[PDB]
Amino acid sequence: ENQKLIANQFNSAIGKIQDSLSSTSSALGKLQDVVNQNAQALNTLVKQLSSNFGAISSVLNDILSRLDKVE
Amino acid sequence: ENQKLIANQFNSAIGKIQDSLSSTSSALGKLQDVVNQNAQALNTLVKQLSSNFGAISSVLNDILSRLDKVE
Amino acid sequence: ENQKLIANQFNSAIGKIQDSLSSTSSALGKLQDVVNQNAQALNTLVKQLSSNFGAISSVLNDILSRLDKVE
Amino acid sequence: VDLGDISGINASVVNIQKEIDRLNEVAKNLNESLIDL
Amino acid sequence: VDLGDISGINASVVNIQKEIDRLNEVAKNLNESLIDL
Amino acid sequence: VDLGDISGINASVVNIQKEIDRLNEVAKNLNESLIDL
Repeated sequence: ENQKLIANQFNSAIGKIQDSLSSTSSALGKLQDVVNQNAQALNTLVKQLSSNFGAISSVLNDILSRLDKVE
Repeated sequence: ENQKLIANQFNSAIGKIQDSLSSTSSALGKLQDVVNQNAQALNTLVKQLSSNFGAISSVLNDILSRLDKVE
Repeated sequence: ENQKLIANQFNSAIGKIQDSLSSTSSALGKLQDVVNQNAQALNTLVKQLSSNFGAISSVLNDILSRLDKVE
Repeated sequence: VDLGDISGINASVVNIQKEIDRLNEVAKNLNESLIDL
Repeated sequence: VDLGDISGINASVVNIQKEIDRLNEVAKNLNESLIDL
Repeated sequence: VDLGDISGINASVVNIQKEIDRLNEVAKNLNESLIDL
């Protein structure tokens, strides 16, 4: 009787720990997906910002150049 | 006697696994809070950068326009 | 015999839960490292962007100033 | 001058609140699996 | 004018797929530790 | 021209080192809960 109680409680605990492990795996997978998406987003932003400040630098250089030509 | 040993060891293990599950829940909550804050931060930065490069584009357009008026 | 079965199954389950806890600790450590690196990256980007738009504001101000001097 | 458009750059959010709630629920329910001989 | 260079700013990626796979593997293998008297 | 101020945009950091340390501590202490008949 006590053995059946120990076995039932252990099976219940193993079921609950399986649920907890599945929940932890799902949470870690979602966090991985989101962190990787934000990493790709920051990298894309950094790249396109590099390009955009490059364009701004070029146009400001042309402005300053003809500018200088003016006076 | 062996049943009491099994029961005590199982209760100790369940207590330690409860501590581990609480620690995992706290860690996942903190990671969620921080990842969401950084997501909102990147989104705010992207929005205000869009506005700021819009302003820069407008002022460079006005500069190039009057510029062109000069010569 | 049933006690030895309960003990063996419990030892196996505790070993597997130890493996799962080590995996969760490793995953949380890696996620912490990556989230902190991306936080430092976003902060560095925000700082250097502040400096860069400061420079752009200064040069556009000088342009508009001499510009105004022109006409 | 037409600067590059960055308005599409977006960062997702994570919603693992269900899983954190399940973890705390299991950490609370494991007291119903303790052995009382 | 020489604007600041930001090309070095990079964001790492995380690869915890091994650990998620191990967690699911253990959640599946724990059925081999159930007690059948 | 007054460009928008972005200096307030800040990204928090996470400090779950206590929880990772507790997880490893429990993974080490669970050897004290093994059954030795």
